[PDB]
Amino acid sequence: PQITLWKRPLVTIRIGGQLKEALLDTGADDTVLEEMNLPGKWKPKMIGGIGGFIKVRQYDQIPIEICGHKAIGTVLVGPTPVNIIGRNLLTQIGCTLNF
Amino acid sequence: PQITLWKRPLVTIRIGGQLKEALLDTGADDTVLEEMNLPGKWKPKMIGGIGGFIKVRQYDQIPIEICGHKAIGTVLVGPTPVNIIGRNLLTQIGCTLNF
Ligand SMILES: CC(C)CN(C[C@@H](O)[C@H](Cc1ccccc1)NC(=O)c1cccc(O)c1)S(=O)(=O)c1ccc(-c2ccno2)s1
Repeated sequence: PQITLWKRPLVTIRIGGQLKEALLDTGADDTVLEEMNLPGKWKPKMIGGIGGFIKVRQYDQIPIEICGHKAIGTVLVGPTPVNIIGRNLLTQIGCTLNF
Repeated sequence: PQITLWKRPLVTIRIGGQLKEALLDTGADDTVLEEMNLPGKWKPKMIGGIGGFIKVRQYDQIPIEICGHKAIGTVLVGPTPVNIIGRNLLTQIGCTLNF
């Protein structure tokens, strides 16, 4: 599909039994999801953007479905105001910028 | 061009006769540049990112050439971690997400 940018590029994602709306975000190196209690090992991390840093939990090899496309990779979980699909998963679903 | 996302989508912009590197950022509503001088009137604004809120200077109707494509619009200047081109100008240059 082609997504124009007149509005926020929000799409439906699935992570286990949770469907959420997430931003397709070319400015994000990694995927950052709102607080959720995912199973498995994780590592603490700090990520920075406008306003400073937040503390997140890094989970690896988490499967996520994005508009029916399969992805699997690192997901950072923490107190972000919006679910963010970053480049680590955008590449896996075939996402490019075009102009 | 078509830009893939295995690397950060950094491009050269021209603003006020200056060349800068900026990140094409579909998760940003606004275009936010690091501290710089721009002429004309501006007004104080606050914007929010992943880490909280910051104060910026809002300049309207500023020309920027983004990878050879002309835009004229609102540019915010303040303590962003990196120069970011947001949707307000991505739309002007006809940028879409595709997968
Ligand atoms: C700043 C950028 C370099 C990294 N961030 C991604 C941005 O697209 C961000 C997304 C956003 C939207 C709405 C609320 C909060 C955030 N947008 C914005 O900050 C934003 C949103 C709306 C208006 C505005 O003027 C700015 S980011 O959110 O700070 C970020 C995401 C992943 C990061 C990472 C670092 C290491 N591994 O992964 S850093």
